[PDB]
Amino acid sequence: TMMSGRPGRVPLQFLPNEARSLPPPKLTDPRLVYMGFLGYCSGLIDNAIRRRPVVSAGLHRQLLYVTSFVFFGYYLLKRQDYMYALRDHDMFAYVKSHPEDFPEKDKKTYGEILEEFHPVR
Amino acid sequence: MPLVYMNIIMAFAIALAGLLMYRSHLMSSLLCLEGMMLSLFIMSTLIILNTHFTLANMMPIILLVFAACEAALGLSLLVMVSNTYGTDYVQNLNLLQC
Amino acid sequence: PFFDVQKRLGLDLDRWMTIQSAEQPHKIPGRCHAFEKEWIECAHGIGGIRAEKECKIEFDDFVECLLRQKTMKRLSAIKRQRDKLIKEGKYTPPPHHLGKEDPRP
Amino acid sequence: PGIVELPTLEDLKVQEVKVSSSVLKAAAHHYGAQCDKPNKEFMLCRWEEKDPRRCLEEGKLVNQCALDFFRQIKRHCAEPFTEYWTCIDYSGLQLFRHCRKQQAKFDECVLDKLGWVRPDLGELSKVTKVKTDRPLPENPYHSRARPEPNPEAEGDLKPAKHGSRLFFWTM
Amino acid sequence: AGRIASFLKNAWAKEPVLVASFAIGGLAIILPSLSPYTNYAIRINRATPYNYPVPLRDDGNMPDVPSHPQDPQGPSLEWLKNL
Amino acid sequence: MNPIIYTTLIMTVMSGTMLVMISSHWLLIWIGFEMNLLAMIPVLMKNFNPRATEAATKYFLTQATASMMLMMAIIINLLYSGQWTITKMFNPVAMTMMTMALAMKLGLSPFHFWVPEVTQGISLQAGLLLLTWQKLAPLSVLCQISQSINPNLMLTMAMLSILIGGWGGLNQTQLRKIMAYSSIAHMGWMTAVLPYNTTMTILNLLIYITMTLAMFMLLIHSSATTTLSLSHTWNKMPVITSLMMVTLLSMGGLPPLSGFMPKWMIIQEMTKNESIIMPTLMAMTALLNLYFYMRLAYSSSLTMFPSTNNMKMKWQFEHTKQMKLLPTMIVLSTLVLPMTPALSSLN
Amino acid sequence: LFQAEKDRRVLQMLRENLEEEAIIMKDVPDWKVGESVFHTTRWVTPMMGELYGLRTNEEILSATYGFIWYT
Amino acid sequence: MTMYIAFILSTIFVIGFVGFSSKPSPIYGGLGLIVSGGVGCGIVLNFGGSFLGLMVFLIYLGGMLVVFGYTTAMATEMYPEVWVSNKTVFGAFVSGLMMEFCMVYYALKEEEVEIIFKFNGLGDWVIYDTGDSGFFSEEAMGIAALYSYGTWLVIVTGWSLLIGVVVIMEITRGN
Amino acid sequence: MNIMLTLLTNVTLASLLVLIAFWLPQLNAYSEKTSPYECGFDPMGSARLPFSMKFFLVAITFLLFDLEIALLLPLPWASQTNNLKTMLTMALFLLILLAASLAYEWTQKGLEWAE
Ligand SMILES: CCCCCCCCCCCCCCCCCC(=O)OC[C@H](COP(=O)([O-])OCC(O)COP(=O)([O-])OC[C@@H](COC(=O)CCCCCCCCCCCCCCCCC)OC(=O)CCCCCCCCCCCCCCCCC)OC(=O)CCCCCCCCCCCCCCCCC
Ligand SMILES: CCCCCCCCCCCCCCCCC[C@@H](O)O[C@H](CO[C@H](O)CCCCCCCCCCCCCCC)COP(=O)(O)OCC[N+](C)(C)C
Ligand SMILES: CCCCCCCCCCCCCCCCC[C@@H](O)O[C@H](CO[C@H](O)CCCCCCCCCCCCCCC)COP(=O)(O)OCC[N+](C)(C)C
Ligand SMILES: CCCCCCCCCCCCCCCCC[C@@H](O)O[C@H](CO[C@H](O)CCCCCCCCCCCCCCC)COP(=O)(O)OCC[N+](C)(C)C
Ligand SMILES: CCCCCCCC/C=C\CCCCCCCC(=O)O[C@H](COC(=O)CCCCCCC/C=C/CCCCCCCC)COP(=O)(O)OCCN
Repeated sequence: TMMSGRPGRVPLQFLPNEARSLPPPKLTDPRLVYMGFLGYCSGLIDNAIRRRPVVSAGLHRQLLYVTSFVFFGYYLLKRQDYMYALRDHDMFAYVKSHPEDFPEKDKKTYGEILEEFHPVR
Repeated sequence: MPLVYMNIIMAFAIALAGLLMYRSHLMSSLLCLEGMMLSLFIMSTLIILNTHFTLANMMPIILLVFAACEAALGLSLLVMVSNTYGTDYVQNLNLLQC
Repeated sequence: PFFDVQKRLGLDLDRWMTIQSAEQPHKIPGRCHAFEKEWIECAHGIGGIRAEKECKIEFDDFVECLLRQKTMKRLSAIKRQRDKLIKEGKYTPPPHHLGKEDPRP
Repeated sequence: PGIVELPTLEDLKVQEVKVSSSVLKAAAHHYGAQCDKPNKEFMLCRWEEKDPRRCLEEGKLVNQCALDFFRQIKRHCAEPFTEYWTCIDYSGLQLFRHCRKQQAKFDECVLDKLGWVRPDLGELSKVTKVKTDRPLPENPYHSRARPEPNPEAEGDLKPAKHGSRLFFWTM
Repeated sequence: AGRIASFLKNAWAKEPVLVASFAIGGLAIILPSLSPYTNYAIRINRATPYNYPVPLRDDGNMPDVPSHPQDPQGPSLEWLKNL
Repeated sequence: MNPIIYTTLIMTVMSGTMLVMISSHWLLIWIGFEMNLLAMIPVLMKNFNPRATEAATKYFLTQATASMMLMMAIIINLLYSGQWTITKMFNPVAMTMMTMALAMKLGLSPFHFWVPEVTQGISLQAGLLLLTWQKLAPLSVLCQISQSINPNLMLTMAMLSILIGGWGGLNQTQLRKIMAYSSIAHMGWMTAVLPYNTTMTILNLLIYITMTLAMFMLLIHSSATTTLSLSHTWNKMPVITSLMMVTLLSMGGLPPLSGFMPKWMIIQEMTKNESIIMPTLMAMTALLNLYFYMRLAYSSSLTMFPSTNNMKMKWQFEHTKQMKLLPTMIVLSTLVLPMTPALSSLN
Repeated sequence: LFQAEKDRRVLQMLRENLEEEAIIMKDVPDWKVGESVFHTTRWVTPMMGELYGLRTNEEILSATYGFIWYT
Repeated sequence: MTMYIAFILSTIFVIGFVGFSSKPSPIYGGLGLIVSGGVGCGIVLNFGGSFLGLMVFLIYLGGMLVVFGYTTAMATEMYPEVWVSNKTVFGAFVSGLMMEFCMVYYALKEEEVEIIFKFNGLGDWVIYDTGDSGFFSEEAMGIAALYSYGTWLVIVTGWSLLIGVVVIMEITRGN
Repeated sequence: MNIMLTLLTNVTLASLLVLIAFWLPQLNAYSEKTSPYECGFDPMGSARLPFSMKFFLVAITFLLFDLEIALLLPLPWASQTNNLKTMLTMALFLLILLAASLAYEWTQKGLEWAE
């Protein structure tokens, strides 16, 4: 709908070249840590379903789970940030290019505005 | 719009209603489906012939091909239903009621 | 939903057949080729929402070429008035409208 | 919306080339060899204007040149040409193949009397240049002014203020 | 390469129709790529004038476009007359 | 069935869906639908019995009628505008025909009748395929033409689907019919937000597919097709039943589970418009789905039903073939709500 | 030559139709004689209903099904 | 209004559709659909689509032969029904006939909208093209372009046909 | 026009032949003469009872093979295209798949009648 068609957009890129001008998410980002937690939970559920010692059965496969989730999460976060940056860029440009639709109103002080008073009793 | 277009569209609507209404034999419903293909083919051909679009002259051929695919599918299903029950009556297809 | 693999790869799997103004064999033109190209050009690059209101004239001409409702109504009106006037009997069409003309090559 | 302007009947009057299709097919090769310039001017007008009303004089020139060509044929030898187009007229497909002798006689006459050489295979189908003083039409499609496009996406990308801004999230 | 001979012997003894069909189909598949006459067929198809050749406007910078059909410029079909 | 033929048929189904998704031509989308149906019919009949034949026949008849209507809508659109490209759908009558055709392909009410019968009549693998993969193509086409979609008709069908799924699910003891009715209700939730934001439609689609894959894979792990056969699972696989109960809660839509996120986003998107009454009715109706999910959870995990003596022999044997991604689907189906803002990578 | 002759013949038939409908429809109060149904002012190929509309049914059938029925 | 041939053919088309739409036995439904296929072939002949009309006639003739075989094998009864042997079949037949006549009358008499938008009639000859061009036929060139332009269509169609053969094998396997 | 006249003439001639055949001779029909023909005796069942079809699988394949004819009949015109190499590749592809479908049904005993 709203973002589906935009000028100069490569169809299946998933990460345009203009996204590299944004700060990458830190490796200690809390969302990445949550993705790693999801990987750990997947590994534990894998151990429990297959009737293996849940905490200690397979360490290599649990590590693979955690790193796979973190790896996908990093690029997911990059794309998320890029799309939000595009949204803000477009909104600001549209506000700037249409001044008559977003006019700066007169600043009034609370000493001048008359608000009706509703007593509590 | 011409009047032949009315006639073709009425033919399509009649075939659709005939398919929707079920009497007994499954075969008659497949006949209605094939009639709907026939009407769609005629309508497409007339529109394609009237405005000289040259490259769409092939799409009625593809339409007939996939019509035949539907017809074969329906015939295979009718064979299996008749083998199960001995008749192609839609009244027998009620096991999934419960 | 729509994965534009063709646009990514530059493939042209089915775009050759979408419009009447696109490279027919032996350069055979559509009946409404000029109207369609005018509508597409005017329509191009402005987006769907803008296009309906802005290019409405070109699309209206294209639809008139495709279905010919207005021309048929005008011809029917002229024919009906002519029939009424000949029933009244004050028109007497010329010989060249009764097959009594002099044809030309 | 608007009035269609049509030529008057006196503007559509010319001397007609009233020979049948067999006569025309018998003459066709030499006619294309000789009458090429007016025909090419007319056809350039035709595909450049896209309007029959803007190329009437060129068509009248086509008729005039064809009439002079047939007048020359009638003046110098009409008997071999009559035999040739009688052949062509007999067959239902008007095949050239069915008498090459009468065509040979016609070619010999037009070569040793008028100095005409029959075009070879692949010559009448060539795309040729034609030199005309007629100005190139500025806008034959009568197009309007195209609407102005959406301006552009200009500027450098900066991170979203306060991130996503969805409910309670801080990034 | 030794057992395939016996396989073909058995096929020719029992299913000559299938052997003929496969040989003919394989020849039809492979021969057109090894023929020098398919290019001639393409060029014959390309030289058939179905449509009217619309003339070009003379701008003075076309040394290879004929001004008349009998001019030496343009494509030649002498290869076709001798073919 | 031969494994090679089965793989070929599954890839033909998937290729038909992909052809529907990657095509800009109406005829090619129709061909994709037809190829999908042609390869899909035998898969429902992989295990042969009269019920599978019935399900295949009913599915074939419904999808063939839908294909009829879709081709007729395409032809009418061509007649009123010589366009073959999937776009705004210049004619409204053709648009109504197309909307009903795609809704009947999806199973939206009042065309919902075929879904419970077909799901019950086939195996759990074919049911998984039918209720997950077969929804992508019609929803993709609906997304592509949502600008010209009529709000009155689409929203009516969506509300009808939610109501009917909730009501029909209450009466069901078989698990496949419960899954079919929940599928109908989720379809209604997906198509309600379609005229407003297709990103929310895609998000609900992905969440529903994850939950449905988890639930079918759990029902295949514990070979249960009825309520009482699933009541036995706690005596052999307690962990499976606990995971199933958490997945059911997620399906119900209670926070902080993954299932809550799609409805939460759809309600927000609808209230960005005026649209206040309809989301309220949608939530109050999804309460019914939560109710019969809780009935299943009571029968399967929160109470212990009587068992049989022969279960002692099953106690000695392991599950032979383990389906991959079951652990991943469970985790994504429960613990993903904190990652909600990542939906911005969907538009 | 055939192109030139066809252009002249079509234009003459259109002019005859123009004069005839100018005579016929002049009684109608608000009828614009010769009005086009298109917004554009470029030439539009006729429809055979605009050429043979006022002529006899024999000519109409010879123009419509003449080549199709000639076998 | 010139010999009404296209009108008559389209009316017979609708009549045949009503005939087989009634479901008054497969043998007679096949006859009705055969008649409809023939008259539709004629309808598209009258517009210049000779190849398409002939080919659809041929295809439907083959299909109806297969359907006749299948009707004698698996869709038959002691007393097959004809259009006058049953009240429901006759009622549907006459209802379809009167509906067709009613829409024809309300279309020829008045230009009033039925479903999509009101039409004109005036004879379908009016909307022709005056097209004077070509030593070939447009339809045949368009159909022949299936091999030069329509590579993708050929690929998908051939795959569908091979898959359909496999599918009928698997469905009728049995067991 | 002429094909319509030809069809009308042929149908009318056949109909007049039937009319002559039915109204010229002396008819004497009684219940025994018009009874169904078995060789000497009365039939046990009806001719409207189901008649089993042992080649039902070949009949369905005939529908799919018949539509492969609609795809190949425009081949005489397709040979006149400029780019013959892509046409010949597509025409041979359309026949190899037709040959492979025939081979598949043959090897899986699809061409054998039900016993
Ligand atoms: C918000 C904050 C965080 C919260 C997040 C959410 C919760 C946490 C994540 C959840 C997923 C993680 C684990 C899932 C798989 C585990 C399955 C399991 O059974 O576990 C058995 C396993 C014990 O089994 P075992 O030792 O192999 O041998 C005994 C047999 O296996 C015994 O086998 P058995 O066959 O006898 O078991 C039978 C039993 C088995 O049934 C179960 O165990 C239930 C399985 C849990 C379902 C999980 C579904 C997905 C998660 C969704 C959570 C929802 C949260 C939202 C709130 C709603 C609550 C539902 O079933 C029953 O008896 C029927 C009871 C019916 C009760 C119904 C309620 C069940 C659902 C409740 C789920 C709530 C969350 C539970 C989390 C922990 C549960 C283990 O438990 C564990 O040992 C794992 C616990 C966690 C390990 C972490 C330790 C790491 C190191 C510690 C140090 C930390 C950092 C150090 C650094 C510091 C520096 C010094
Ligand atoms: C429970 C969550 C379910 C998640 C479902 C599976 C999770 C893994 C997804 C698999 C990742 C690979 C998919 C694509 C990677 C490369 C292909 C690339 O080209 O995709 C592009 C972009 O990638 C995908 O479009 C986005 C995939 C991102 C999926 C994750 C979002 C999940 C929703 C929020 C829930 C939080 C999940 C947290 C992680 C578990 C397509 O761009 P575009 O051609 O223009 O889109 C056309 C269709 N549109 C415009 C209508 C959208
Ligand atoms: C092959 C293609 C070209 C053919 C060209 C010639 C066409 C020939 C016409 C076809 C009929 C020829 C049949 C030869 C004998 C005629 C049989 C029948 O038509 O005549 C009588 C039909 O008449 C009625 O039965 C009774 C007559 C009462 C009705 C009056 C006739 C209607 C017209 C009104 C009166 C005008 C009389 C003629 C003056 C103009 C007999 O009827 P019926 O007895 O059952 O059957 C017995 C026939 N037998 C005796 C020969 C065995
Ligand atoms: C990139 C990754 C693909 C992975 C997916 C594979 C699945 C699909 C199979 C292969 C993709 C098919 C793409 C072909 C699209 C056709 C268009 C393109 O290829 O050009 C054509 C090239 O023609 C070639 O013949 C392409 C076909 C060759 C492949 C043979 C078919 C085998 C495909 C495998 C699937 C078929 C199922 C059965 C297996 C045998 C035509 O070129 P040309 O004629 O210059 O231009 C025509 C336009 N004109 C008129 C202006 C001149
Ligand atoms: C590369 C070319 C591809 C296109 C060309 C082919 C076009 C048409 C040919 C294929 C059509 C379908 C093929 C049918 C396959 C039949 C398989 C089969 O099962 O047949 C066997 C019979 O045949 C066999 O035994 C298997 C294959 C036998 C030979 C088939 C061809 C082998 C290769 C021959 C040529 C090799 C390459 C060319 C070199 C030729 C040497 C000069 C079974 O016989 P039944 O009739 O069922 O038994 C009833 C009697 N009791």
